[PDB]
Formats: sequence, structure tokens, C-alpha cells
Amino acid sequence: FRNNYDGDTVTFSPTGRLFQVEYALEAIKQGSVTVGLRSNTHAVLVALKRNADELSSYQKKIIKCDEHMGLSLAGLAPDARVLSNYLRQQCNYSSLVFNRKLAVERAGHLLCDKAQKNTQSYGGRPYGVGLLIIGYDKSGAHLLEFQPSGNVTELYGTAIGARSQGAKTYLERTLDTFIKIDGNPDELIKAGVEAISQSLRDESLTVDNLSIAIVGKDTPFTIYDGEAVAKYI
Amino acid sequence: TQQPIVTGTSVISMKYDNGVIIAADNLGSYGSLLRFNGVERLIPVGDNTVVGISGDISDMQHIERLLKDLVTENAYDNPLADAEEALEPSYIFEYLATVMYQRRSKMNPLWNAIIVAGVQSNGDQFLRYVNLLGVTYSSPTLATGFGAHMANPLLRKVVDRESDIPKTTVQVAEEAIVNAMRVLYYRDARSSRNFSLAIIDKNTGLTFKKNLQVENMKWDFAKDIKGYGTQKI
Repeated sequence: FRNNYDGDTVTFSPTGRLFQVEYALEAIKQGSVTVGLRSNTHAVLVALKRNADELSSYQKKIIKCDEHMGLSLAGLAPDARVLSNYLRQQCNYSSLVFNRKLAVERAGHLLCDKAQKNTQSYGGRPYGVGLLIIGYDKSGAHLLEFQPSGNVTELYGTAIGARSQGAKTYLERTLDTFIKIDGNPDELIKAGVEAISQSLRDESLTVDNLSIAIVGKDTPFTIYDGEAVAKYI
Repeated sequence: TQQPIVTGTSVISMKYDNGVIIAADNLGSYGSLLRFNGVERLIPVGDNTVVGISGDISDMQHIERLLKDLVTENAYDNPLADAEEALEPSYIFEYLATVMYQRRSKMNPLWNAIIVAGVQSNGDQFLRYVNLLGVTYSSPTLATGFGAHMANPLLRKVVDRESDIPKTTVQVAEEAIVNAMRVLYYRDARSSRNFSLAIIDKNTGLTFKKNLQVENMKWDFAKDIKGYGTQKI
């Protein structure tokens, strides 16, 4: 079965599945966990950075796409660089040409369409990385979840990566609570760290291990690492 | 590089306390032949923007088609197309400006002079000019071609500097502009007596007046004038 229908993205299995796409989705699960959640004034990204050795650094997992947009990655880092770079250009284009900031919902559509092209043609490969996009635009705070399949969804919160299910249930529970953390970033961030620690197991989030990013009403997308996140551990 | 054929003359405009006014006659000249009389050179875009165009008419019609498409395109996958994500006057302008400059840089311009008038979502007045060279500028009053020499001096007697805007009412403004149209009919050999006028008020919205006419002209003193110096009868 599968073995005969998973040699490339251009082949459908007898049940209508696309194994290469599914194998790509697998790379995400093997990726370190990252969380995203938003109130009505802010959007936050909390990501667990993973290290190779104890002599190595903890790979950055958050990328800023513009002053009002950014994302967190889970999976093949190179593919996030490509996709975020494309998102950076799209935001730049909107500004230069229309003097308009790119809608978070529009960015989602653009990512979906770029990912889709890599799942219908011979020769390419699907992207092997998941992305959580947060941003504040003309309609408020936003959070998006991007899957290599090309599926992008808008949510109040979510998590992707290994053991992500922990944080996801926590948020699906804490919903009514954090969705109202308006005008208080610190509270939103803490709620983010509390959701992410719901997916821990190995260790505990440390200073050079935790990575947080926030954006909102009067807050340009900014990234906090190390000492700067100490007050949240 | 080209040469205009069918052309539209002046486009005059100014801003008042609650919005902006813009006008243009209905003529499409062909050299010295006043060939076409039912030409509308004022292009409304949505209900907060009016684009006035002078210059080559064939290119104007092309700018028209571009503007219709912008509206269509903006609607695509945009649940807020008639709300928070509708086209702002500044978006319309930046787009056109971009095109005008690209076209001159390719040595194949859109032979026009454009004035984009409108009200931004936050109530601000918007008045900016762009032409075949891609040159752009803003001023409390703006006019193209002939109206730059004759209309601006009049309109500027009402709104000489920024601080005069809040002191200028729609009545005073529309009056200034209607008088300017008469003066242009007096001294511009490529003008028509019929014209269109449009108001974009942050409270009353967009008011588009068609089929106006220069009225209350002074010609009686013409009878007292005979010869060109010494002739008595």
C-alpha cells in the first residue's frame, strides 16, 4: 500500500491521501512546542527553544515579518526562513504600493497558496514546517495556524509541535479567561507560559530556553529572549 | 513615449472643514477641435474617494479600468471589504502614484495629471496630486494644467494655509470652486461650460453633481468695446 503511493507529492493513494504531505506534517510533530494566544488588544507567541548539546545554543523559533506581524515555527527551520521571508516581502509590497499594512487574514491566504503549489507538481516537496502567525491589523489582534498541507486557520489560541496537545487543551479550557486579558500584556504572556508548560516533560523552561514575542494596539511586534523573559519563569 | 490625442483640461480641488471638493468640465478636446462633450473626468471609487483626471483620455479610460479592478480585487476573500478593510483614499493614491512612476521610468507614460480627493476612515481629508512624471504633492488646494495658474490663486484666497481649513465651510468652498470654473471658461480656450462637481464630506458622504453650468457671466461690457485703439464706431 502506502509505499507505492508515497514516492512524491503528485500521487494520490487509493483512499485519497497525500503521504508526502502527511510525512511533512510529521516533521512538525517532531519539532519543539510553541504556543499562540490572543485577547482583543494583544497577541502573544511563546516558544520553547531546543538545543543540540549543552554547548550549543537554543535555536530561535520566532521571526518578525513586519512591525505589526510575526510568527513562530515548528519543524524544518530553513522552510520557515523561506516562508517568513516571503511573508516579509508581501508585507513590504502592501506598504510600498498601497501604503497599507497587510491584513493578517490576507497573509494567511498568501501562505496557503504558496504551500499549495508545492503539493500538486512533480519535482518539489511540501514545506516541512508549521507556523503560528500573530499580528495586530485594522480589525484587531489575530492568531493563525499554518500547516504545510496549505491549511491555515484563525484561532483564539493554539500550539504546535511535540506534546503540543497539552497546551492546546489547557487553552481550550482557559479560553473564556485569557480572551479578556485586554490592556495587560504581562497577564497575556503569563497565560501563554502557563499553556506552554502544559507540554513540558523533559525539563522546565529556563532563561536561555524560553522565547516570547508580542504585538498589539500600541505595541509593535517585538521579541523577548533571555534576561528579558526572566520575569516570567 | 507617446503624444496625447484626445485630452481633458483642468481639474481643480480644495479641502474645507469637513471634507474636500473637486471639479472638472465635461470636455474631451482633439487639438483645437472641441470634439467630445459628454466626458466624465471625475471617477468615484467607493464612497470616500473621487479621482479627477486630466490629460490623455484614452489613458484616463485605462486608469478607470484599473480602478474598477482595484475594487473587485479588494473584495476577494475580504469579509471586511465594506468596513474596516475597504479602500482608503490614500491606498487608491499610492497605487496610482506607483503606476505613474513605473510608466515614466519605462519611458511610456500615462499622459495625465491626477488629483485624488477623499476622506480617510478616521475623518481626515485627503488631497494629493500625481502626474505622468510620477511627481506628487499635497496642498490645501490643487489644480492641474490651466487651473494651476488661474484657479489656485483664487482658491488660495480662501484657504491660504492649513489653519484656514477648519474655518472654511462647504458653502464657501463650493462657491470658490464654482467661480473658478467660470473664470476658466473665460480664459481657457480648451474648456467647456458644462462640468461635474463632487463633495466628499466626513458626515454627508459623497455627493456627486452632474451637468452643472457656468452661470452669471459678465459679457455686457463687450458692446462698449469697438476697434483696437483709434476707431470710434
